[PDB]
Amino acid sequence: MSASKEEIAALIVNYFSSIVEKKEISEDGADSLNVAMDCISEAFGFEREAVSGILGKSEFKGQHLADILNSASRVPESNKKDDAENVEINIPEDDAETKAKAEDLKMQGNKAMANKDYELAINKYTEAIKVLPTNAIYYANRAAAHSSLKEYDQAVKDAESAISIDPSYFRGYSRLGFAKYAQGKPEEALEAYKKVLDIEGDNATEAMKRDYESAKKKVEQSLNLEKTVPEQSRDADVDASQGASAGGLPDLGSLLGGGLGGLMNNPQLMQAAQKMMSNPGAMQNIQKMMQDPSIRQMAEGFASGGGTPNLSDLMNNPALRNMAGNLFGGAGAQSTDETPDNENKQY
Amino acid sequence: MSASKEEIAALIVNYFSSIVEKKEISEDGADSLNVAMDCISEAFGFEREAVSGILGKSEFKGQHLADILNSASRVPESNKKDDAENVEINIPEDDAETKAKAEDLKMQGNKAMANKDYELAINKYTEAIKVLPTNAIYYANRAAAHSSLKEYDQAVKDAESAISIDPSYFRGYSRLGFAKYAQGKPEEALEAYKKVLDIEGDNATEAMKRDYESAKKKVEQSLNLEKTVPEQSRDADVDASQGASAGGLPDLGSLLGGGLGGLMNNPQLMQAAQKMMSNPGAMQNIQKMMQDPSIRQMAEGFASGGGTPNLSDLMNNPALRNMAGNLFGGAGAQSTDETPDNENKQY
Repeated sequence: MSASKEEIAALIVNYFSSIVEKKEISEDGADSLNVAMDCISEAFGFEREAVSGILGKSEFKGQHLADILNSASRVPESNKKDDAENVEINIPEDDAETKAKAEDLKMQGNKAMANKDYELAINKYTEAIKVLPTNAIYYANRAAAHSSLKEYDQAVKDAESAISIDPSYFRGYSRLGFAKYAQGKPEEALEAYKKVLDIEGDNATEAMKRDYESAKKKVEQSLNLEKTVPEQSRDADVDASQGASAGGLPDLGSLLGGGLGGLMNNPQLMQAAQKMMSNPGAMQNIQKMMQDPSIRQMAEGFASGGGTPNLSDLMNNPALRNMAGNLFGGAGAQSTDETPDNENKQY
Repeated sequence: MSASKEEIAALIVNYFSSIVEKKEISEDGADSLNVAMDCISEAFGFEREAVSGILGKSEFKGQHLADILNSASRVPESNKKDDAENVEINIPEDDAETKAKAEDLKMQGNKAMANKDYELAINKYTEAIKVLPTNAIYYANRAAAHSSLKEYDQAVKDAESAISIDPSYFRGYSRLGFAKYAQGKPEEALEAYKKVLDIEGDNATEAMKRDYESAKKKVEQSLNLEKTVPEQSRDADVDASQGASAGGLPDLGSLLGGGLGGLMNNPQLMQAAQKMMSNPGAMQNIQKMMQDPSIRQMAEGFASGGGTPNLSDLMNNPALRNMAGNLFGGAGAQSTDETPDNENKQY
């Protein structure tokens, strides 16, 4: 290659522009280089200043940088405003207070609950749920209030909801088991007062133990209610020993006896890097358009209608010939025809 | 620092010496490359031939070779066997051996045809047509002989090519008529004979009346009951001056020998570069005083923003696919949307 031999002229004139800029050479010598640039400029039809856009055609496939520094101006370019620094303190700081400010709503709801206002408290604890729902204290408080007000359904729907958030909440189990025992529901009441005996243990009072036993009486009733039916699902029930039932289960053989050389019979390291995919292929590429690389090979033709002489036969006949080995050794020096040869006087 | 400016200069002057001799730039602009490279070699103090030695010492840092090869083999092989040898001194190529060939084929082919030896008549005119394809005489006459050998459609092409050179040659239309006549079209033949008498006008002789009467001997009895009366050929409406190029004639003849520089050869160049006239072509379509906003007052080609990438993007080539892709969104045609201005009176 030699590029399009047009942008080369822009590099040439600008190179001499640098020489005459300093004027290192004689003043008259710089005049020669000066009028030279002037002439090359109008020769291709450009101006010896606006050479930058002309160079934008070939990147010099061998030079690029290092050799010639008189091409690519080392400018980082483009800086307006982008720190790309983290906020840290957060933008939604405004509403972020309500995460902990729901405590005020709780304490104001307690200013209802402790002031005999049951219905008003439950309203204000649901109002505190409206901001922060996930807290067993909200539900189990409404559970305590509802079982008192004989809303045993709502007492449950708060009690097991409070357990679902916190299984250490004693009021959760105590109001669930109370409301469910009042309805007669066995499995609920037993396990609610079991977790009294489990968690509290020595804090678990004799009354709590006795009410656990009294709930177990209801469970004894549900022993004949709760029953998973077989549904007549027959498999081993029907003729399983039918045919030749010698054993449908092998010990190892047909099971997974195939262990010709386990661990050993593995790539292990996998080795899929030194195999094909190390770096060749892909090339990134992307789509830069690059004006028109439709075919884009090189300077085809330009061979021109010049009448070449008989210069093609300058090559001549190979004058080497068998000269060094024309008669050397083999072709002349031959007496080894017979080893005795001059064996005169036989026997 | 990009090596010695003298080493660079030695490559530069040789680089121009090759381009200007190859005639890849016109000699007009090559004179300003000549005086330039002379001022360069003058200034640093070397000859344009002395560069051969300097280029052996100048190995550069980046390129070295291949990206520039004027520091190595700047000449080609030109090595086949008996190419052209450039036939100099005899400058008239179009009349060299050519003129002596075509002339003896003219009158003698005419006398072969007058003997009704159309076989030999064609032989003469075929060689002569190959010599000077600019001579309508050999085409039209060969057409008369070609028609007579039952090759009427082929004879239409000869007669057509005679007209395509010289459409004022009435004897081109003569056997064009005879060809279409013997295709079974007497009335569709008469129009070309009528063109023989049209070009000749009121000076139409008995020798031309023969041609007209050939078709007329049928047509005079035809048009009485059978009327269509077509111009058929038409052709004089697309006369002008025969504004047609050659069909192509590419490579010239493929054998160009090898124009490494040559010595006064036919370039056949600059024809494609010659295309420069410029003419009035706007048309005064001024229906009103404000005929189109030619003031261009912020109107069209405004909304762009540039939105350009950098130069550094050149490192990636679009071998992924290569397409438009980045249309930059568009929607810059926002004018005819009617929402700009609109007008609602407002009272």
